[PDB]
Amino acid sequence: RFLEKYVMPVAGKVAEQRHLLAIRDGLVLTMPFLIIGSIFLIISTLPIPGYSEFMASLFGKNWNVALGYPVSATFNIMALIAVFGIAYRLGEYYKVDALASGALSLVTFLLATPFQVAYIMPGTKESILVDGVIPAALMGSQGLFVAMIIAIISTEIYRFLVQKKMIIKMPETVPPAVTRSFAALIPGFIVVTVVWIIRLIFEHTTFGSIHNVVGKLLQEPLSILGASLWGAVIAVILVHVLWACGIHGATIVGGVMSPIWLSLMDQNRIAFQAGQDVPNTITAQFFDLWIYMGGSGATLALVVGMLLFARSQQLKSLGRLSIAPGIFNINEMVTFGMPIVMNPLLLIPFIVVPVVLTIVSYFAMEWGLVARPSGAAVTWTTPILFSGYLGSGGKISGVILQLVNFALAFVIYLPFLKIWDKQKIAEEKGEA
Amino acid sequence: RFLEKYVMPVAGKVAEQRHLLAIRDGLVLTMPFLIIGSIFLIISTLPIPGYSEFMASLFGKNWNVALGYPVSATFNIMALIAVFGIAYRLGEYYKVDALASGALSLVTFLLATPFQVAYIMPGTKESILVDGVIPAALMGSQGLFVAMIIAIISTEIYRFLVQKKMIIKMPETVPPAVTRSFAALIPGFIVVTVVWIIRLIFEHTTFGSIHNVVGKLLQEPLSILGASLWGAVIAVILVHVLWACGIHGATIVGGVMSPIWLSLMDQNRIAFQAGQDVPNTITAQFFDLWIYMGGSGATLALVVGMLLFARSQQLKSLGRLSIAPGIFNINEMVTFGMPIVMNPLLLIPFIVVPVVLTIVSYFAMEWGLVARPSGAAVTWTTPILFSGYLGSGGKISGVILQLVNFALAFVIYLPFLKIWDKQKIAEEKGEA
Ligand SMILES: CC(=O)N[C@@H]1[C@@H](O)[C@H](O[C@@H]2O[C@H](CO)[C@@H](O)[C@H](O)[C@H]2NC(C)=O)[C@@H](CO)O[C@H]1O
Ligand SMILES: CC(=O)N[C@@H]1[C@@H](O)[C@H](O[C@@H]2O[C@H](CO)[C@@H](O)[C@H](O)[C@H]2NC(C)=O)[C@@H](CO)O[C@H]1O
Ligand SMILES: OC[C@H]1O[C@H](O[C@H]2[C@H](O)[C@@H](O)[C@@H](O)O[C@@H]2CO)[C@H](O)[C@@H](O)[C@@H]1O
Ligand SMILES: OC[C@H]1O[C@H](O[C@H]2[C@H](O)[C@@H](O)[C@@H](O)O[C@@H]2CO)[C@H](O)[C@@H](O)[C@@H]1O
Repeated sequence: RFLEKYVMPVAGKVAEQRHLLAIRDGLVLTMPFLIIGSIFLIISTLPIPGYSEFMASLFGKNWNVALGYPVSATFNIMALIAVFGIAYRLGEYYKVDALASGALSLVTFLLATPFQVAYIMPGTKESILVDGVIPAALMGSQGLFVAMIIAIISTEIYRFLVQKKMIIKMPETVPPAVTRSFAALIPGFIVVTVVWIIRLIFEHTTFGSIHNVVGKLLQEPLSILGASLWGAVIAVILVHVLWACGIHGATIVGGVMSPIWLSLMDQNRIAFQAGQDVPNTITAQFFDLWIYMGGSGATLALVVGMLLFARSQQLKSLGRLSIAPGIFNINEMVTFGMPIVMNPLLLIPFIVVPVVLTIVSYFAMEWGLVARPSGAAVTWTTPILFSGYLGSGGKISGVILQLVNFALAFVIYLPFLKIWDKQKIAEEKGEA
Repeated sequence: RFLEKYVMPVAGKVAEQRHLLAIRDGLVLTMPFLIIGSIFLIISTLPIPGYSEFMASLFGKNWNVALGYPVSATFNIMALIAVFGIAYRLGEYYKVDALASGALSLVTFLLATPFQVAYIMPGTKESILVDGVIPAALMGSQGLFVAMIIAIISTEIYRFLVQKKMIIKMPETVPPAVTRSFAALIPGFIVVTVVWIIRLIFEHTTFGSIHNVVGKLLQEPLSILGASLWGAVIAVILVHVLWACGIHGATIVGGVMSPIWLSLMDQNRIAFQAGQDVPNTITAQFFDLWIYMGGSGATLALVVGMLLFARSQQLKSLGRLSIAPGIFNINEMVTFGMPIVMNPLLLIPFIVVPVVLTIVSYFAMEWGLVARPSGAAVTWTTPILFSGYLGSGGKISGVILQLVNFALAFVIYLPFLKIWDKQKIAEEKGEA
């Protein structure tokens, strides 16, 4: 409760920031997709004993290429969708035409990235080049850093222009569709012109693209801080001392760091679906499946410790009613019911348990004892045991990491919850 | 005024057809963009004396390449924009999640169009195959004819599932953003599973792909009817007998034809900026710039007449208050304001003059006497003389077709404009 005149005003200014908000929320537009694409991803890469052939007989030899189609349409397009989302949202926000702001930036994005791919002859400084081609790697996870930048730049200029009433003023008699279209025309024009001119500029620098300067000075070195151990710790430690103030750190931090956590995730995904070594430990589903187990503490453990050791009626019930939302990694019932939010005693293991589960989980995967995330974006709401297996692209070395973490949490919480249960049975006999 | 218990019910009912409406209004999203793209096009193609070289001196002998950037981000991205538009609208309609339905149909377009491009060295069956690319020829005009079939089919199925409550029931304490997503997760997944299959089928045919079967069976034949003289005369008649009932005929015919009218305008553009003879006569701007001159039916001519030969006190002040909007090709004040709309005097020239002007241009352009439309989509609101100039890519045989055309209307209207004015002074004196 006490150190809330230090964390909770800053936490409020961040969660209200319109730009991290616009990005954070707009990014949600991708989620159901990155999932749909993972059902196909992990139906074709599932390492079942008589599976690689099982499917071969029925379909054919290349039973595996079809199952790569949806993955193309979702995973290699993340930033395209994400660009609509973000602009559209920052659109709704500024009370401008959202449909417009969110298509303007679809267009703008494309304008920013070149419609051509160049093949080079190895160390010969000569080349051929395919044109009228949207490089489908500049759409994927490696571009949502420019998806942000340009969606935010476009929509921001776009709203400022309608708000400056710089607009085509169509006669009232003309249909309403007509009025809306021509309204946009002038801002729209000016926006593409700016982005265009921005391009031409980097078109004339060392880095030839927009995506390039942005990836060299931003996307790249930040992906580094991201897969850091300090990167995974400081994120997890922020994610929870936000919940502490009753905010949803998971989506708040998640919303800042996901442009990196799914870039890394994606890399792993590409390697995996080609029999290669999986490079990163820190992905999105790293935390989602090996740290955020019950929900936002290792809560699932705490909930089994109420359903097991809770003498009082107050908890024996809270744990009776919150294995379900817990089993699926949803925990509002606990953080807010126990409560854990703003609760001195319980807040201790609530912050500690995830760092201790991050450090552990982290190393297990480096030491190579425990598999890495395959990169299949399995959703944050996946039952603890099926989650670990499927997150390692079908590697049981991941199930044992969870059973391990589960056990670790179940013991760090236990003594803390005993101390609560006892405080609770006290006032439950109206003790004062 | 009597045969309007024959078409008045036919018209009205098509205007409320939910798919032709989704399409009609979805395409309006691509509009302002081609207007924007075209401003760049018609800059870097201006055949003005002492220009092509003047610019080359200031930026480089390679300047035309940059002004082809905005063009690629608009024109070559029609269908990609128009899938969102149609799917959204058609979703807005069914009162479902539009952002969803729209972002879903965009993902479904890209799923149905393959990320390979195949090149071939004639004769030798020698080839090179590029993976990881979106064929920009397919996001352009050549696609919007499947953009429809994919938005419609994808949205139709989508709302169906959502209405049957085939969704994921998330806990009520869980954030509303979390609730909206999984809500979509099942329908969305089923949706792609469908279209995906609809692909794997044609990837087993003489067609090989979706973009192909659709091109051959639908987009190619309907394209030739559209470029036909009848196709530019049944369509222009349809547009005016439809105003003869008070409905926006252009908007109706348009949003039902334009998937063809603006394929022809793209393939006039493909040629134009590669210095070739522009193939088709009939494009979107064939009508807007040479036929629909004042608005509904060379209305500008009939209006001019009122400013010149204004016997009555009313037609004199109607004219005084409708060349302003007439100049810009809006003519509501006239169609509805002196009631051409259901009146059977003014309706005679209202319907004829267009269908005249159409032939007196479809031949003027086949007889090579007048320049075909460059294919720069210049907006229908562009004033008369400049229109014929820019609409031809700077050729003057366009500024003349107008003059002859606007002259020609003036003398099919003048007799009626007189007859009417006659009536209006009588009933304004107190006579008969
Ligand atoms: C759609 C969406 O934004 N999903 C994710 C969040 O819901 C999720 O946070 C988790 O949400 C649950 C309900 O709101 C919470 O009970 C749960 O505690 C919470 N997880 C944490 C660590 O706080 C996270 C998952 O990483 O991010 C969003 O993407
Ligand atoms: C955005 C849009 O739908 N534009 C086009 C129409 O505006 C246009 O019709 C023209 O609109 C004006 C206002 O409603 C009218 O005054 C004018 O008479 C009218 N012209 C005709 C022939 O109806 C047409 C242009 O092709 O179709 C729409 O697409
Ligand atoms: O503190 C040593 C620690 O690591 C061991 O070996 C590791 C090594 O330390 C790492 O550098 C890693 O990258 O490679 C080795 C694993 O293959 C042991 O794995 C471990 O038991 C030991 O405690
Ligand atoms: O009625 C004759 C008409 O055509 C003339 O020559 C045309 C010809 O008719 C067409 O077949 C066309 O394809 O080629 C010619 C056009 O260059 C004249 O051009 C024309 O003046 C005349 O009215």
